[PDB]
Amino acid sequence: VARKERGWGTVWPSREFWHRLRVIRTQHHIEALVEHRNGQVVVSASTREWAIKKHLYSTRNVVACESVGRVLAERCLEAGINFMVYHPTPWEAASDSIKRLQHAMTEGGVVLREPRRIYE
Amino acid sequence: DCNRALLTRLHRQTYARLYPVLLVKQDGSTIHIRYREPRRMLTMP
Amino acid sequence: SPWRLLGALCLQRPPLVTKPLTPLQEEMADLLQQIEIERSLYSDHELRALDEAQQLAKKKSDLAQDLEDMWEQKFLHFKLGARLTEADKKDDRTSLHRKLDRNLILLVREKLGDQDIWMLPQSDWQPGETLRQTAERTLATLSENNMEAKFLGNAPCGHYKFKFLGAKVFFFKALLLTGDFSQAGKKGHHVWVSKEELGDYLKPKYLAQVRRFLLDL
Amino acid sequence: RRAAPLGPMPNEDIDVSDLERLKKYRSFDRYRRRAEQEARKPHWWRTYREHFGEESGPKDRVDIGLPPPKVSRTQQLLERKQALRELRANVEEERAARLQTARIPLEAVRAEWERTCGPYHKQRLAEYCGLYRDLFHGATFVPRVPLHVAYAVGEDDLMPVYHGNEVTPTEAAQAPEVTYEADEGSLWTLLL
Amino acid sequence: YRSKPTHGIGRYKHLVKAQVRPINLGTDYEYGVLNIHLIAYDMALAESYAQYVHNLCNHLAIKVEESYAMPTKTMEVLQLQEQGSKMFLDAVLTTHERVVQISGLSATFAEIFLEIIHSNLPEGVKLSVREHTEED
Amino acid sequence: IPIEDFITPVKFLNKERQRPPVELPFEESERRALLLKRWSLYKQREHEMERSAIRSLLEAQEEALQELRLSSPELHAEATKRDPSLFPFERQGPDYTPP
RNA sequence: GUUAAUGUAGCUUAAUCAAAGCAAGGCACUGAAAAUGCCUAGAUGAGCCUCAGCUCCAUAAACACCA
Ligand SMILES: [Mg+2]
Repeated sequence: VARKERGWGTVWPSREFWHRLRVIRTQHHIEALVEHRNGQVVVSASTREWAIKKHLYSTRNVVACESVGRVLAERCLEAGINFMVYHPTPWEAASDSIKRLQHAMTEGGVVLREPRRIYE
Repeated sequence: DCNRALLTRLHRQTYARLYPVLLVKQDGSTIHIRYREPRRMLTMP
Repeated sequence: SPWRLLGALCLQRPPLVTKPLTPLQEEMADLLQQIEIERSLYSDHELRALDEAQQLAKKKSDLAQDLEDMWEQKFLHFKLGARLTEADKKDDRTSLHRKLDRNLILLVREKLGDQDIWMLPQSDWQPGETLRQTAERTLATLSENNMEAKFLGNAPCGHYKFKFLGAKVFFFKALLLTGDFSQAGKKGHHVWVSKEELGDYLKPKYLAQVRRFLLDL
Repeated sequence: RRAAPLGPMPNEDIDVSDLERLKKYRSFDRYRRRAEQEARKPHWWRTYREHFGEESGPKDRVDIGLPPPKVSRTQQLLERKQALRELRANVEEERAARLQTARIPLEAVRAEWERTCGPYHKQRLAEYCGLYRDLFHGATFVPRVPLHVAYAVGEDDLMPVYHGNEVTPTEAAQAPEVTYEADEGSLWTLLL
Repeated sequence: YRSKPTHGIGRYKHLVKAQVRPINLGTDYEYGVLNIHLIAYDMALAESYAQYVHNLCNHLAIKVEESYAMPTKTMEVLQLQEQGSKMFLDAVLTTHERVVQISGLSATFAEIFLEIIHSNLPEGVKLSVREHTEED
Repeated sequence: IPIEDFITPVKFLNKERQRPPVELPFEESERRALLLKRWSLYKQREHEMERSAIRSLLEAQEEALQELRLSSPELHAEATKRDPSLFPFERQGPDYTPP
């Protein structure tokens, strides 16, 4: 029932959402954050994190993206948030690492594409 | 430093078979030309 | 503060023949061969080899090899120039024909009145002259040889000062096209030398830093 | 009638003279990044953040905590360096990487997480849900000791309470199983 | 808004500009508009060295303006046959040309540059330095 | 008046059928990939010593030219200018067999 | 041998979750670059100590020196 932020729409990405998945790729590490429109990071998984870093190899690999996605799905269910929006770049949508990040996120039980507003 | 760019393949998408050829110009000098014909040597008069 | 004016020269011989390949470069050359021939489209030679190898089997029941063997014998009969004109001699540092693979540089032997000098060839320039002109002049005059050497810039390569007086040694780069050495048996000792050997024969700290602006290859 | 800028103007830094010798980001993405870093700084002009409620903005935090665990920096660093050398050494691992087949033992990562940075994540989730705002009113503590709560839905069924999760009142009809790790000189108080 | 302190915050167009002589001063001496002609018989080789040149320039901050291919010259080589006295036989070759244009230089950078270019010369590669005026 | 050779000739169209198979085991695949990574490390170190080399050369240029300016100003009047001798610089690459 | 400083990866982070970001490389893609995709290597100057201190080494900047 709450208010999303309709607007902008000169600029990008759409700021309309309660929660947004944000995937930053450094030349070294892959960092997946879940954000609130406040900018506040709610729940995240990074490869700089020792928990993930120590189990696996080559922090920048496709493997790492899949991993981080699975971890994040887990932590999201644990946080009580089942929905978020993901707005990738057209060329990021074609890339494998991200396709498999989304797959991990989906099998994890987290739906992208938030439910609509009520009496929007 | 002579071997810097020496190691390469032809990057065009659709191309014939290219085979190593030893080419002697009129020096006494020999060069390596990639040529479609398997012949191991050619020489210019 | 009197200033002693001395031009100087770094004389570069062109590496003639290419070097053999590092093990890694060789394995990589192999890989590039394989992968190049993997994406390759047919061959004319191979069209006429394969199509006829297949069609002759259909003319028996109901060329390429000639060319192959021809080129084999024409290649095998022919013989090539030696890659080593140095180590078959194995002696001469004073031969300009010594090393085909690397670039070579000129050194000279001088014993002066108060001094003992192993010398990267040096010039003496009068204040009215240009460092360039004195470089060229000293080159053609000292070695008693006819040298086509294409110089690069009007700017000098590297500089080293010995202050007793005060003095300057300005080294220039000259790229040797074709030298003609007159009196190949002359007494003045001219040593044509690689990087490692330039490291070896050089006593001074003025000539020790020449391998700093040298091309190591 | 001009006024005078208060403090720095944003692009006033880079030189307009000789634009060709300036490096550009030819990537859309690099730009996006630089822009999002610029959007997080405290500017002197009316901004989105200002009106839209950063929620007290800067706040000095009264901290009622358990004191942070004391661990040696250099020792830890060495140990991790070594572990990663070992893990990077194996050829098996590299095969698992190139061929896109690998898995992470999620239970062990949940373990390490609970041990290491977990407290901080749990903290900011609590801040998100405003636990601290309705409880201690100003105060943030870091949950140093992990708290494991569960409900019995049946004989074989166990419904865990993580931070923020949803649970049905049917499950919660009975008092939950509570677990945490402490030796005993200890005394504790639990509150729902 | 003109009256406000924040005026011209959105101002950009001076940052992006969207709308030949060598300078020889004898002390700061900039000799520009130079043409690098890389000519060789092998396609792959000439392309690889042209590539190396290009990348080298981009790393050295030396500004490259135009990098393009020159029309290939097709050679027909006529070899003498011994049996038939004046009889000719034939073999076909091709000459490939690539071009890299650099817009600026100094004395010291010329001296330095040429060293690296000719040191790294691959076998069967002919190098040329010239001036911007050429006719295609 | 531009005519490029980048175009694919007409001869090459229908003779395509000559090279259909390519297959590798675990061996050739893993070998080639490992070799490639190795090669990248190598090429990197190579570019590094290359750049460090030209940098040391340029530093010799700094010390040199600055020494000559500090001694005689007339000499960086002379030698800081670029000579007309550099216009048609031509150099031939090494060969396999000496003449 | 003397004074003002230092020794983080090529330049700049952090050193209470943590050695971070950017350059820079390879291969694939189109003619070259560029973008993009899949990949690659990396550091707290070295020796002990207390749980910042003592030296060494080396650079750098001067001076002295040496030729
Ligand atoms: Mg640490």
